[PDB]
Amino acid sequence: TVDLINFRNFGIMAHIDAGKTTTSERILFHSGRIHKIGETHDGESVMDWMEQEKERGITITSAATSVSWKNCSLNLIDTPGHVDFTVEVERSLRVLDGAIAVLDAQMGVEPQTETVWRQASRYEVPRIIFVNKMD
Amino acid sequence: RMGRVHYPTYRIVAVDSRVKRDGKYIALIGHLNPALKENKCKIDEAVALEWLNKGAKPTDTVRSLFSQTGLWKKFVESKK
Amino acid sequence: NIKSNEKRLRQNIKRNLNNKGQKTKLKTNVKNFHKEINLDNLGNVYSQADRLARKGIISTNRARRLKSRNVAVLNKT
Amino acid sequence: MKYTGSIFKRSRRLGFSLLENNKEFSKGKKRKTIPGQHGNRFRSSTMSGYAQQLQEKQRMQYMYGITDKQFRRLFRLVLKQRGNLAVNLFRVLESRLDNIVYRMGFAPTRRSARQLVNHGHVLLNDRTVDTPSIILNPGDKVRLKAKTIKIPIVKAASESGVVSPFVETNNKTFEGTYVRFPERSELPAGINESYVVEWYKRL
Amino acid sequence: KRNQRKVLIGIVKSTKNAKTATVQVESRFKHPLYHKSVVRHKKYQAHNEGEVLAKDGDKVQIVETRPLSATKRFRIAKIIERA
RNA sequence: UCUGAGAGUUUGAUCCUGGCUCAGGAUUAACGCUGGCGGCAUGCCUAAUACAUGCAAGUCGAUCGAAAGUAGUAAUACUUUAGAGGCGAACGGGUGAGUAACACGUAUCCAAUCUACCUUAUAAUGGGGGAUAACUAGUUGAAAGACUAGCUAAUACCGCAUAAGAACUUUGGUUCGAAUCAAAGUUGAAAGGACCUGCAAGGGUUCGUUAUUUGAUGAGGGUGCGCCAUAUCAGCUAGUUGGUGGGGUAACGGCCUACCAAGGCAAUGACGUGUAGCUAUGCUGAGAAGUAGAAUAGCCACAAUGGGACUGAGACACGGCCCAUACUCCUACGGGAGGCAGCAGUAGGGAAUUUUUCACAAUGAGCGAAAGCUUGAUGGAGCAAUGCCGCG
RNA sequence: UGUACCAUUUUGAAUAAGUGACGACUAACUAUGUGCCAGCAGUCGCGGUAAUACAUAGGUCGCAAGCGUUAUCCGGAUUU
Repeated sequence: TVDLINFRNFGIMAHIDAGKTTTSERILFHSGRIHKIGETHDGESVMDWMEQEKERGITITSAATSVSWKNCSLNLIDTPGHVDFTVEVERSLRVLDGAIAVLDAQMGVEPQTETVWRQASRYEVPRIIFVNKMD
Repeated sequence: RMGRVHYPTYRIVAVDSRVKRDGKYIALIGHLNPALKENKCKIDEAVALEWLNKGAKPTDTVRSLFSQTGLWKKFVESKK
Repeated sequence: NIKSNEKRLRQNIKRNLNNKGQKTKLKTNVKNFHKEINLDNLGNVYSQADRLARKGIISTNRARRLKSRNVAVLNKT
Repeated sequence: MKYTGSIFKRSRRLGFSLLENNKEFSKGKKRKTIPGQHGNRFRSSTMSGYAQQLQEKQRMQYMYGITDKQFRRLFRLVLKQRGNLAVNLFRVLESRLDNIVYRMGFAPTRRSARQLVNHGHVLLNDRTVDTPSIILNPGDKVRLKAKTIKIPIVKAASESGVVSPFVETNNKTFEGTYVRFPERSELPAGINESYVVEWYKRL
Repeated sequence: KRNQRKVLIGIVKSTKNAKTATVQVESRFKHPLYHKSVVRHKKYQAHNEGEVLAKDGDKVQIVETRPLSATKRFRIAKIIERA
């Protein structure tokens, strides 16, 4: 298998209404690009026509999705789909060796990213702030 | 072997090319336990010759029991 | 699933082609005998049937019966 | 019950002394009938062949201290051998390992004998029995293991061993030989197994 | 034929078929419970080999063999003629 | 003979007629209550419904060219065969949908039938020609797949040599629908790979094939005997019924057909009808008999239903192939796909019916000189007092 | 399978109890509420001016790590 240094887990460290699961599916398709099955033209683009976000939160929820990306193994885990709670976000945080914080620019009024950030800041785990609402 | 565990009972039967143990047999070779070094099998230097001369050699685990009876010492020259 | 089943599938499909060819040759020899009825074609049919019985595809009974039916027509001529 | 916990009750109510003057004994109270508030000659028809067959079966399988499932197992095993059901069945029941150990005079009580033989200290056929289920035969040597040659209760019992015209015991070496079957005259006088013979109608 | 003994004797009934006879066999078996002998009737198709023809209204002995025609799985063997 | 239970049910009371109940072994059990162990054996009757998942016979170079690399300059010592070709693939196991019958129990007709290795051993492995995969190239391709172009080996495809014996023509002989032999016509067996000695030949040496030939092996059609229900089902049946000729599966057989035909079964209730897998084995009783043939040993049947063909000796082939019908994944909507009535296990009904089971250790086959491999067969084990057994 | 069997290998009475029903058929029953109400029950059948069949406390017997229950074939019903 890949080296021990290259076993890094990443849980989607955010909440819905932030374009969260859209970004989770985008990352999953980007690092899970396989062409022998034709998936490249099956999940090419991901974007919302959003009148419901529960569908985005549930259908895209990745309880444990592991792939490999040239240098390492990327373990994308979109357990959280709730706006505010602790179990899924906390298990994602425990699993992940690094965190991606999905934030917003179009809707900066999202209320439930403070507690998510505080949870991730307990273990000092590395975090990358990524904003996708800039469109 | 068969029966009850740690008390095995081996029933030796005949075969041509496909059949199992103690199912469809040309003739029951006899009874030997894997834990018992002496057989009460139906072995009398005659049934073994019958099975060899009729073709369809029986199971290949009582050959030593037939070897002790000298079956090969006569058959390998009878065929010759 | 057993890989040997597909292995014997490969072997038996090639045998299918070869035996189709050989049985068609035997049946056309039989047809030639039944057209020009003579002892020479009877011997040719005998040789072909002996070859097929030696190959071991179908038992020699079919060869013997077909050649007996051919030589019956021979006696009818 | 294959057991007890007050044997004197069973001995008194069954009408048969499991111990002659040590179970129907003046130890305070002493009885010979059914005790309690229901000591009564039942005017209801509680008496028939069925009733006395049951009662004799109770007496016999409660003097042995053995279970009824092994009673039926012994019956079935004897059924493999042709003969007479009554005498053979009673003789095999008497030949019980615990029953014979008691007959040797190796334990003051059948329950205690059963407990001791189960404890893994009785040698028969060179096998120290961890379960007293081995039915004896005439000449079966029961030996007392090295453990039970230092146990005070069974020491006192063995030193007071009982000899009968169909067994014998060497109490000093703590050993016993089942000399012969009790055929028809060495059986208890108030006990009759023929009722258990007639207790079946599917022979 | 080397064919050995087997019981197929019966009273031949008809020969309306070209060298083929229908034979009536009256076989007595035993009642399983009340234990009385009762007879039953069976029909058999005996093939007349061309050199022998089953004369009807008589008893004939049939013997087992491989089939000769459709539902004709017997050949006629012996006949007792009229008197 | 081993052997056999009674009482209760009616009129004020009596009896009679008749009936019902408990009183017995026993569980694919379940069930309340609780619970000692282990041994031991049991474990969808109903669901034959799809079967997801692993798994349900693999072995082969001592058959071959090369692939393919470890050490070697390479040759090669070396690893197996992708592929051609060999056997087993039908084994095994499963359930019994359906199947009531020669399938069965039994002696057989097989005069009609083969059986690969094996087997009774007589005959052979003489000699080739040329392919074909492997290899290589291009093509369609997301893959699935996929066509074209060539080269070459063998145990590979295709003739002949010899070829006893033998298939098979004509005559004689013999014989209870043919047994047996003489004369005599026709006619055909490939293929060699590998190891020691020997220059080689040859000898030893191991595989692969060849005929002939005693049987087993699995089974073929019929077969007397018996083989569920079916009258609140009486007529049913046009290969129906049989014949000559011809063709035919392994073969006799209207097996099937051209021709020639009108008959066949049947009130002992024909035909039809649906069902049960049949024998041994499973209980009760003294007996009469009843109770299943689930699973199982043999046989038999499907193996998702219905066909076709090929192989194999045996299949028109559960886990080969093609297809129609049920289904399905992914997809760019172009396309390809298969079956646990195999083991389990899943879904259900039910009271419930076991591991989403381990090694082939021992046992089966298969094959390899051999190392051996796999078995979900086997042997274990779990599993639920699941049942028995004994124990405190 | 450190399984099986061995040796109080060591302390100890300690480590295990439930079921039916007691009127008969067919062993196991005395009292308390209960007026044919409560509830029992396979047959007889149980309770309507003092309940041992009901419900219970209890004692009782049959058993037993299985206990009772229904299930299922014959015989006890010659009572086809």
